Amino acid sequence: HWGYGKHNGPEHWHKDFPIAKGERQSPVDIDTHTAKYDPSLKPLSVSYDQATSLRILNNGHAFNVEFDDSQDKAVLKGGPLDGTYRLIQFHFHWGSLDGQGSEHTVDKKKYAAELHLVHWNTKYGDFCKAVQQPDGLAVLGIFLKVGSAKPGLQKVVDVLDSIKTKGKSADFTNFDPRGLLPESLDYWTYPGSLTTPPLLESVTWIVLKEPISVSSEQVLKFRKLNFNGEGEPEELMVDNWRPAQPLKNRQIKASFK
Ligand SMILES: Nc1ccc(/N=N/c2ccc(S(N)(=O)=O)cc2)cc1
Ligand SMILES: [Zn+2]
Repeated sequence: HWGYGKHNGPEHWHKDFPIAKGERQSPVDIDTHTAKYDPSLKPLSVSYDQATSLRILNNGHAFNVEFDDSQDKAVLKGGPLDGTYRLIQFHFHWGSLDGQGSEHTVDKKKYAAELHLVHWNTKYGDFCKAVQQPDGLAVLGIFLKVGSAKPGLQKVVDVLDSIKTKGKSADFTNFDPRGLLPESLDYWTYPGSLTTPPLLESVTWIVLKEPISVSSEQVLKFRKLNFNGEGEPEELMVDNWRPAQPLKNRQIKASFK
């Protein structure tokens, strides 16, 4: 029953998920002047050449593009990470207006949307075990600004009509997530959590400094999705983002000088 409305939104989540008020919750504001360059960080390696997309699903909170994670086909390594993290899915969070929609903020700036590429640590064997571990997941976060169109997003945009309502899925094979990345892999990193219930404190966040540009027409099509199921009253899928949470006893590290 959790969601993003007045009556089931982020201010209510703590009543069923008490970890909502925990010590390593996400997202956070990234204060760029306070974040410190870390020389101990190794080079970040995004290896998506053999990625195998399968399906796209409207789950009632966002849409997920799902991948075959039964082998090391699309992996994230290096940076703050020990070992190999396998891509399982990506999704977005976005706003009702271009001035909001991101989960992380940068010096309090909100972007129009945020892309999350979700990976699990292969030392734990599957996602279900990994999500219960403090180093179980790595989420690569990428900001979206409204400007020129992102060509590699268009195949996602054009399938959204077929998954308008909660519980609808469609085939989504042969999609290359490399087309969603910016040029630079400069990043900030900190230990955090899932940004939706169950809000588990199992995520190493890696947030790219360079946003990608998407067109107004592209984000407008995100906003035509529905939170509701088929034949229920229409509630547009907009503002599916959690606001920034207290940083508490954490340091945000930068990969770049
Ligand atoms: N049992 C269970 C149910 C739902 C789960 N959700 N996984 C999610 C995966 C990634 C995100 S996020 N927004 O990338 O932090 C948030 C949730 C995880 C485990
Ligand atoms: Zn997310």
